[PDB]
Amino acid sequence: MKTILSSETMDIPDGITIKVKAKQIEVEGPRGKLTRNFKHLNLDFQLIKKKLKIDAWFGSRKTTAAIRTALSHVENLITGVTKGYRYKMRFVYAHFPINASISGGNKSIEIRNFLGEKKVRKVDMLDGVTVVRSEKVKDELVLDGNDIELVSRSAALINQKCHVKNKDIRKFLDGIYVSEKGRI
Amino acid sequence: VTYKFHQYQVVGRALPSENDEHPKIYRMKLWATNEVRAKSKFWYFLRKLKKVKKSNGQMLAINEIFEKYPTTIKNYGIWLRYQSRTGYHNMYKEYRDTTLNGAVEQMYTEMASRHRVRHHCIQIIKTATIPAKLCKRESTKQFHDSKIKFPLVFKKVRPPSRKLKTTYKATKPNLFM
Amino acid sequence: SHRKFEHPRHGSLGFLPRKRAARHRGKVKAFPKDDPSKPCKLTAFLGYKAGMTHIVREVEKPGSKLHKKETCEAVTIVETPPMVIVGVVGYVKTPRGLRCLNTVWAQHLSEDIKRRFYKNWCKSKKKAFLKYSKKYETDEGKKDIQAQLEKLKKYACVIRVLAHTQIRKMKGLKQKKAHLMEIQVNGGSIAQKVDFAYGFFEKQVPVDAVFQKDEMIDIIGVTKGKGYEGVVTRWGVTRLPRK
Amino acid sequence: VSGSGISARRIVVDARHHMLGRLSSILAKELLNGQRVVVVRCEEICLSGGLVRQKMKYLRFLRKRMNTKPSHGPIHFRAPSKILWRTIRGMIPHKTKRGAAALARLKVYEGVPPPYDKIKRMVIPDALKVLRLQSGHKYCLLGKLSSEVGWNHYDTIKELENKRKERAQVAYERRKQLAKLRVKAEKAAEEKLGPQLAVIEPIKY
Amino acid sequence: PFKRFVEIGRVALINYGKDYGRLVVIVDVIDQNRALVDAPDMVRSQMNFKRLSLTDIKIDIKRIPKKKTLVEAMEAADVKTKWENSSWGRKLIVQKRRAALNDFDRFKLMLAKIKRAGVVRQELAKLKKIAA
Amino acid sequence: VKGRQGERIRLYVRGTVLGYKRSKSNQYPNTSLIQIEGVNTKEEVDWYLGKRLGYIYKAKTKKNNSHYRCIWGKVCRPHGNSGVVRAKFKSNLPPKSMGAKVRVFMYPSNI
RNA sequence: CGCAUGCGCCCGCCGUCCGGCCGACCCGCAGUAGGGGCCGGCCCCCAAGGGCACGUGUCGUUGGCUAAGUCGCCG
RNA sequence: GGCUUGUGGCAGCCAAGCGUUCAUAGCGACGUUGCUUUUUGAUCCUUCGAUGUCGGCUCUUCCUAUCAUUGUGAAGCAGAA
RNA sequence: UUUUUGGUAAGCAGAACUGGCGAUGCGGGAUGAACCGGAAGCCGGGUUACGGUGCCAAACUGCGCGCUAACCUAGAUCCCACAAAGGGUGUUGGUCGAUUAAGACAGCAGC
Ligand SMILES: [K+]
Ligand SMILES: [K+]
Ligand SMILES: [K+]
Ligand SMILES: [K+]
Ligand SMILES: [K+]
Ligand SMILES: [K+]
Ligand SMILES: [K+]
Ligand SMILES: [Mg+2]
Ligand SMILES: [Mg+2]
Ligand SMILES: [Mg+2]
Ligand SMILES: [Mg+2]
Ligand SMILES: [Mg+2]
Ligand SMILES: [Mg+2]
Ligand SMILES: [Mg+2]
Ligand SMILES: [Mg+2]
Ligand SMILES: [Mg+2]
Ligand SMILES: [Mg+2]
Ligand SMILES: [Mg+2]
Ligand SMILES: [Mg+2]
Ligand SMILES: [Mg+2]
Ligand SMILES: [Mg+2]
Ligand SMILES: [Mg+2]
Ligand SMILES: [Mg+2]
Repeated sequence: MKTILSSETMDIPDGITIKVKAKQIEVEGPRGKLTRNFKHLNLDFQLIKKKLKIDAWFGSRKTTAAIRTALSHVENLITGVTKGYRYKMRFVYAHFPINASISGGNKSIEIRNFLGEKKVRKVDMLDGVTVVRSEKVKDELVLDGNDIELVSRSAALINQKCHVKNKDIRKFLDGIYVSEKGRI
Repeated sequence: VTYKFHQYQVVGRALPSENDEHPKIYRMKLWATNEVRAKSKFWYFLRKLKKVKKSNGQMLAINEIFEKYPTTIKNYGIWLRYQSRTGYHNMYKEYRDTTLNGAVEQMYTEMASRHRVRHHCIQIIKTATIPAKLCKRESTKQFHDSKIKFPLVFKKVRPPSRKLKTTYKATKPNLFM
Repeated sequence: SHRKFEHPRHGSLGFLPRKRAARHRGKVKAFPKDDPSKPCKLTAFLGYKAGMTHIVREVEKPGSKLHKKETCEAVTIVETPPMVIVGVVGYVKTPRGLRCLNTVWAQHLSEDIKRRFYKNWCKSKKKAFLKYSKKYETDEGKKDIQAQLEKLKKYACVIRVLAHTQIRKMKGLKQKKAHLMEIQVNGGSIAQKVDFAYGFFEKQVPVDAVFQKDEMIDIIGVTKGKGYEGVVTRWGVTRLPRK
Repeated sequence: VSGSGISARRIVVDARHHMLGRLSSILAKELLNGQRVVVVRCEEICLSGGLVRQKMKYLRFLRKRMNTKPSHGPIHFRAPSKILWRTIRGMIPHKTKRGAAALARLKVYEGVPPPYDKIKRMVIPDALKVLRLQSGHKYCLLGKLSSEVGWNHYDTIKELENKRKERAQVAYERRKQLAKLRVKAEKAAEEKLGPQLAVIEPIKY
Repeated sequence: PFKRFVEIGRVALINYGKDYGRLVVIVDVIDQNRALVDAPDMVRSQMNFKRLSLTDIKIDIKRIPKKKTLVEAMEAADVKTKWENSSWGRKLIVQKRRAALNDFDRFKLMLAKIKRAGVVRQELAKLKKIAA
Repeated sequence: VKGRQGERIRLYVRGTVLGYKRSKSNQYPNTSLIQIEGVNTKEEVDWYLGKRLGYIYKAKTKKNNSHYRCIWGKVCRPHGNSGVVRAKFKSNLPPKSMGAKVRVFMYPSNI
């Protein structure tokens, strides 16, 4: 059962310069510029004027599922260049304090003393992502950037770098976890 | 012009006997590829539904039924019974076609595709021309639009005839919707 | 059925076939990766194995049993007189690997290197590179030589120098036919490599310009020959019972 | 597939975005009919099913080896040109003289080496991806597959192709300008040619 | 943004079969694969989209109109004149004309082309020496 | 202008010798399959039916002061749906002629 | 890349003589849910299904002249 | 060696019950579906103008239904095991 | 093939009717005594059977509809060279019932 036409629309803010050509969307705002390649989607992107219209013709239920995904990605780009994204992480430990060392212009972090281990864990932030230790809150990291995927993925790298092993993780709750998914 | 399946009215009765000099006359509307196969399927049902075998029966009339308006589009509903690999089932199907012959051809093709049901495992219970407002299947409803509009997403690239076919060409096909 | 007991196989299948090498001089199968940011420098050198002896030194290995103790360790003496650069060769990076583009030789070649080009040097007329050496004597010929060098600077991606040993200086070897090999030049741009190579034409490069003290090096050569040999000695399979 | 049947001294085929198997079968028939074929840009051939499936298939191929003497085959070529060559060999009776001669009329190259960089290159519609593969279905390039199975020249071909394309763009501009200079010439010649243009008018597109 | 759509009134070219080269009007749509087409010189019938090439011409008609209504709508929009005057429609006409040339006509065309080429080449040479 | 030296008029079309009439397991050399350049359908083959065919090849020795030899044939019937034809020659063509070219003349003429 | 045989060998010519062609003309790249050309509007595409070429003479008659143009050969 | 797989070996499904509580952490009664040819039988197709008939020694290669080693999920996994 | 006894079963053993092989090539089933077609003097032409028409390899990458996407070697033709119970919010059809513009469902808000 292929529906003849499935379409969804979104409103482009007033202070955003959106450029679309051959499923190559470029969004420019006060914070910077973001671009995503949507050539892998068999959809029809159109700017009508400002609004963005995405249509799928004679697409199966799987094909039409990408319509909302495309709009959400475009919406994230608009929010990235307007408000930005801010992910907050909290150190969790029972006995050994977790020591963090920001270096390289807030583009890198080193974790020491995780569960008393002498190994040093080094994580490099992705492009456009900066990590800063919060001062208002105790043992809190703040990651900021424009691309949600890069900021969120940077937080995931830190979280997975500090997994406890050979222990009951239910009791050994040590680690660095994302506590807030917000925007600047 | 040419149809795979033809609709026939077959009329028959049991042979007259001393007890019944005027036995009941039975009629059926059957689908078959030609008259000979229509008659054979008529006796199949009379044998199993009225207990009248061809050996003790009489064929009276056979006439082919043609679509009245073969130039307009109608919605056709088909009630059928079919045999799967594990039993028997009933289903209702809808089709859009200019003639009921085409709609029946689509039904057999669909049953073969979606259910692997061969022709001889299908019995047509009822057929009817459904008005647009009484259709049930969404595959038929979506084309009930006065402003029907869509592009040709998939095109078949080919020369008008094989006379203009060449193995090699200087440039790739130029396609746009 | 499965073998009764398990032991590792005898010998390595990574050194097959166990044939006589098709060469006497050790071939460099791979040169060090080139770092353009570093100065032009040679990557290989030829030497001759003189013999072995032992030395005593005081070890400085914190945490070791030998820390501040003396250890006796065997060493090998390799006599490495300076090599003479006699040419330059450039390679172009192609989809079929490196291809030799051109070879430019020096004007003057020693008798020792010229012997490498003959099977019977004394009986020959010794015509090698005589006509080639003449084009260094004319202005038009000199321009052609310089044009060939500029061609390497433009297309070559890998530059190697042709260098030979001064085998006459080691009378114990009893050999006058010198050994020639291509030594890759690493560091700098392609133009610097060509200028580096051409500047050494007919000059000597000491071993100290290539290696230094306390660094790790790789030694390439052909092992001692031993002729036809049985499986026990050749592969290390255990002997069968006496009976 | 009966064959093109055209009379040509040589046919140069650009294999970019051609399905490997369908291109192979057509070329195999052309070679068997006595046609000499040159295939360029074999690294851009497309294989349906995606990289993961095609990579797994090649790894199964790498398993096959004569246990007692691996040098006795099968030989597992890694370069795109050789993979295409071996694919065609499977569609030819290569163990007969007729088949061997047919294979000897085939040449395969990665990229577009000279002199074929200045020779017209044709395509084969029956093997084109745009006509044979539905948009959205998985496929991989033969060059990408070759790189992951031990072909280390992918970058070299990529740089040489970029250099060739830029030179071709410069040549294209020269012809583009020469065409603009020729439309003026015909307009000037229009006055001289009055009767001639009348005859050609019904035939001109 | 697509340029051509399947809709009531769209003029289509039959690109395959016996009816190749003829123009038809889509008067109704059966399903995704089939449409109801009608032309002044043919009976209304269904055909697959695989045999149709949509054009830029689109007349204003209602669904399944009468033949008289269809004919006047096409004449009001000059469907035939627009198609034949267009580059796409002229290509089909020229192909038929070239195939219909007899031996003598081909000889005349050869002379005209040869003379045309000779004069054009001379003009180019002047545009080379002068406008180098 | 080209300055070419060769035949000044061509009154024939080239045809490729594809093989013999055959099955998956048997071969019939008395009939040959010829592909005529430009003929892509069985209907187009009707024009060439009965047309004379010439298989010209070179021998090592000279006969009548020439190394050329000619075996004559003609188009008998179409083969398949894609314009291939069946041809008969005064003698069965040798397998060496597979992939070679033959001249398809325009005579005998019915037009 | 070096050196290459004096009654030999290698080249540039001229003849002698020997073992599949017939216009065998043609370099844009890229995309295909698009790409260009012109002034958001209007056009082009929708197969080289094109274009180019004395393409015209017994593989081509004799004797001249020959503007430019095209083509081959040659430093 | 081949067919077969009763027997031998290995695996799954249902969930009565066990598991302090708690069908399914770990187990699976009563039943039921399979796989394997490293057991033994059944058969007698090949070999009786002969295929050298136990085991060990030696040596290579292969399988996975994984004993240890690398990376992980689960627990009636605090740690250790 | 079918009926049929012993046996867990067997390319096992034993009967019933007919055909086949053995004694027989030939086309198809890649390959095969028995399966499908079909039985034959030596030849030319025509047409078929079974089986086929992307290449190997004679005949369509023919004209149509749908289904499938296999990160297990997806699957690919009587005999025939295997696969089961049991499962999947993979996807596609169908059957029965329930709810919904008097406002359902999700989320949000204070029934
Ligand atoms: K053993
Ligand atoms: K040893
Ligand atoms: K021993
Ligand atoms: K001429
Ligand atoms: K068993
Ligand atoms: K025996
Ligand atoms: K299902
Ligand atoms: Mg533990
Ligand atoms: Mg190596
Ligand atoms: Mg010795
Ligand atoms: Mg064929
Ligand atoms: Mg049990
Ligand atoms: Mg014996
Ligand atoms: Mg013996
Ligand atoms: Mg023996
Ligand atoms: Mg396992
Ligand atoms: Mg415990
Ligand atoms: Mg017996
Ligand atoms: Mg007997
Ligand atoms: Mg078989
Ligand atoms: Mg016959
Ligand atoms: Mg097909
Ligand atoms: Mg099941």
